[PDB]
Amino acid sequence: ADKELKFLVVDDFSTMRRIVRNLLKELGFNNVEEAEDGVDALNKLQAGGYGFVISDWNMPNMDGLELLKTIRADGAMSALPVLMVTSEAKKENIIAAAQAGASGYVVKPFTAATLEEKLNKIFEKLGM
Ligand code: BEF
Ligand code: BEF
Ligand SMILES: [Mn+2]
Ligand SMILES: [Mn+2]
Repeated sequence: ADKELKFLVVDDFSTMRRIVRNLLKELGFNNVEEAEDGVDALNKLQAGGYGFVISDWNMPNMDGLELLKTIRADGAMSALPVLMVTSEAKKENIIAAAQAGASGYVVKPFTAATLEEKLNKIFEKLGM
């Protein structure tokens, strides 16, 4: 994928954002911004430029399922890749997110290999 692709990484806790930012760096993506909830995220996204979203689920103000839904229902960003990265591991949660249009779904805790594999699966599916 284009190493200039701009990422938005969303989670209400810094620890996970920091893990993801560093992994993306390892992979060669340095264009990376962070948000703390779904509202914060939409704000940054509306500022334009983003090519990929990685997002947590449980967050105040707007959770990640709502953020995913919002993104997919906006005409300007409806096809934006959205990778869920979350502690929610129940099959019903995965169904809900998949049905809502998730590009992928990774369960915390995750290894560096898992994140890289799931990211690449999305690249390949979208011809990126
Ligand atoms: F807070 Be997340 F859903 F792990
Ligand atoms: F927008 Be969803 F994928 F129906
Ligand atoms: Mn924090
Ligand atoms: Mn959270």
